[PDB]
Amino acid sequence: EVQLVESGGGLVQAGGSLRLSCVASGSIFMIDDMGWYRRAPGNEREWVATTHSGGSTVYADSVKGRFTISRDNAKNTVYLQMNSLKPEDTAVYYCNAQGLTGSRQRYDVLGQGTQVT
Amino acid sequence: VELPKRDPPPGVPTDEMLLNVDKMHDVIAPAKLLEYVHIGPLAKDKEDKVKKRYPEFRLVNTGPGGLSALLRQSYAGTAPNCCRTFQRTHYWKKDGKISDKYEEGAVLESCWPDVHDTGKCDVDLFDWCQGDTFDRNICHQWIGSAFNRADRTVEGQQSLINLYNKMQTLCSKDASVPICESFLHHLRAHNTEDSKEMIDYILRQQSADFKQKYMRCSYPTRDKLEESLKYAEPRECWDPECSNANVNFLLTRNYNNLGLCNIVR
Amino acid sequence: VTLNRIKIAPGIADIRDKYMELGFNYPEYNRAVKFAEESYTYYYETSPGEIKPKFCLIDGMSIDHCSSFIVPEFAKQYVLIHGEPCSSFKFRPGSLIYYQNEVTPEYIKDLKHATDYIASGQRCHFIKKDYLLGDSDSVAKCCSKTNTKHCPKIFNNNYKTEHCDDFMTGFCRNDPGNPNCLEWLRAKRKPAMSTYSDICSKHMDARYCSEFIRIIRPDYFTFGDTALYVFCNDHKGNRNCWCANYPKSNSGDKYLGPRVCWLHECTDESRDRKWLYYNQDVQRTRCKYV
Amino acid sequence: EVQLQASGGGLVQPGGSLRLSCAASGIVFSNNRMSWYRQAPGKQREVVATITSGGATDYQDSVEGRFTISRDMAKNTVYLQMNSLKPEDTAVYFCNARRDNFATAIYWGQGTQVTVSS
Repeated sequence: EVQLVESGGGLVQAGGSLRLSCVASGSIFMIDDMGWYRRAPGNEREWVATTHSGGSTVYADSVKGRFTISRDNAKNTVYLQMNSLKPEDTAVYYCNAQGLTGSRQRYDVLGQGTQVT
Repeated sequence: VELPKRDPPPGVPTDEMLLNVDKMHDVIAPAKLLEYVHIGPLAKDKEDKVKKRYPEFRLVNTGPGGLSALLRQSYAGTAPNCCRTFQRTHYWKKDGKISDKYEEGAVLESCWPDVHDTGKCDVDLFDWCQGDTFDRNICHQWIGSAFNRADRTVEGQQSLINLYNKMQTLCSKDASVPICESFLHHLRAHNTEDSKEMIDYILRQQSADFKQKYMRCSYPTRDKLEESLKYAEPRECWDPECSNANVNFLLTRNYNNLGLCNIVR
Repeated sequence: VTLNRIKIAPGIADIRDKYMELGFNYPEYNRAVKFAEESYTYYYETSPGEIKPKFCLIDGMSIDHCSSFIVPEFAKQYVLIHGEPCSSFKFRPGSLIYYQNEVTPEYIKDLKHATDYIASGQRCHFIKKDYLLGDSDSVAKCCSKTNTKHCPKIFNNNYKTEHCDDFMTGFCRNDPGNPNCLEWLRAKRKPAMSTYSDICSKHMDARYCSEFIRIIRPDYFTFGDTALYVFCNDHKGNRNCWCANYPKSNSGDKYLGPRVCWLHECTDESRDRKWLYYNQDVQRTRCKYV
Repeated sequence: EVQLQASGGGLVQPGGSLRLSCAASGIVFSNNRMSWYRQAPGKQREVVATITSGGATDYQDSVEGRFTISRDMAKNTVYLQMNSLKPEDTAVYFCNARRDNFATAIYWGQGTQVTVSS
């Protein structure tokens, strides 16, 4: 089984910064891609950023230059720095991950994230 | 004696009497069979010119005073100028040159409407796509129109049987060529028993080098096959040789087993 | 046979009919030949789908004289054909001699051959057809559905026939979002689908290409596949070009065929099917998600 | 107490066919990957065919297309249909069952002789 744990989300005045962290746990044999999604109350999901295997980063046009994603395969973690925050970023952030489980089963999972306002 | 002379009233021409063949190059072209495109009053001297300009037609005399029309009799369109496209229905020959636009000395030659569904284009596109003239869009669309078996005439269906056999004999020598790859793609899209069996035959008749380069997912090594038993999921789900492989070069068993993978959600 | 007396008497019924009373030497040639001369300006039909003005176009007469009795706006749909052979008085060009009672066709042939008073000709015979297009801008006005005032049914039928395709292939490449262009695309002909495949290869992000993919699938799906391929090769930075063109060097074919199930974003109903190949979209129904 | 008795083997000329059967009594197919192994005199054993809990089948490349592994859930019996049998296929063919995730539940069964004489 694969489990995702988010942390680092909190309340911040408009214009500040905040770093999110996403850790994977359980029977995991492969971690291919890991991205970040964002959902607002009453609004649908919205992709924010993605990092492939090998550190390559792809940002969404909504947060280009503002946000910065990075990975750490020595600890199976993904960090997301958020600078120049805006009141429209008030929404819950999740991390999505694709790969293989310990029993060599395909997984595309998404863990319950923390609240960011 | 004294005849009561009276001149007739001044005549008023109609739309028909004011038609000019030198202006109807966009009216006569999309004309179909058994359609009388009234070209209007035509002098006897210009009959030869209008007959040599529109050879696919017949100059039918409809009314008095030179009132004529053009009746379509044939579709004189060569295969290279009617098969390698899907938008062109006619062209113009001038000084041994094919043009899309019109010239007053050029000669109209039109294509059969939906000629690809008539099978007349199969022999030309079989050789035009097999070679360095392979256009991905045109040839893929031609393979699609080939698998469109319900929209073809009886001539189209028999030519389609012949084309199926010819493509089978061709792709058994080598399937890495782009035309055979698209043929396998469309055979997958068809998703019938005959199509799956044909895919399997085409891929099994391949050479050892081709199997080693492309079919490492269908033909695993003994170590990987031994390892695949230690897990409940099918091999193709976790096999790196199946994770990144050309899906058109997989056996139907592998292609189906790739969909039986359970994704953890 | 020389002419001695000749007069004209009015008609007993129609005001257009009269009687040429001719008395020659040799009393056998005297006749009251009935003849008609047209004066109406037709905006209706004498016979169903037919117009026969009482007028005998003599051989060599201007064609316009057959149509001097038709309202122009009403004549735009009528053509002139070959009519019944008739005889006319040479001194009254256009009169229509009637073969009544003692005036037989043999008698009038004898008059024509021995008097130089009668000329043979053809009866004005108009037949109802459709409008006659002659200008190259007329077919554009009719096919674009911009001015359907005087347009034949072959060039104004919501693209049921293969007449407007040659024009629409260039008309809609410049204006893809036109409603009439989408109606023409819904005819599912090779020129229209090829034109819109060339359109969506450059501008796939538009919604008319969503409509295009909705129209062409599942029978004619290859146009959409080629358009998506060209668009995602040209526009590789587009997010929607994620499942069909994976941006990772030599692994773009990462989610082809059943592998589409390996990424839940590619199977969401919230994502438009335009961004997936047909072989990808069909696999979505068979994704085992646990 | 677990029964994996292979049967159906015999002597066939090249090109002939044989349907080997293995009826399980103590193992449900819905929980086990069922494999057909063979071992030839002088060499070690090798996987011939396999089928997961679902109908997903996999074959050795040497016998791919010639052998077909089948499964009857109502009868709980796994079959191996061997067409175009070659002299290279002469061996003892036996049944094998691996539990889905218990791993240590690997059960083998008695084999059956298959001989091809050129």
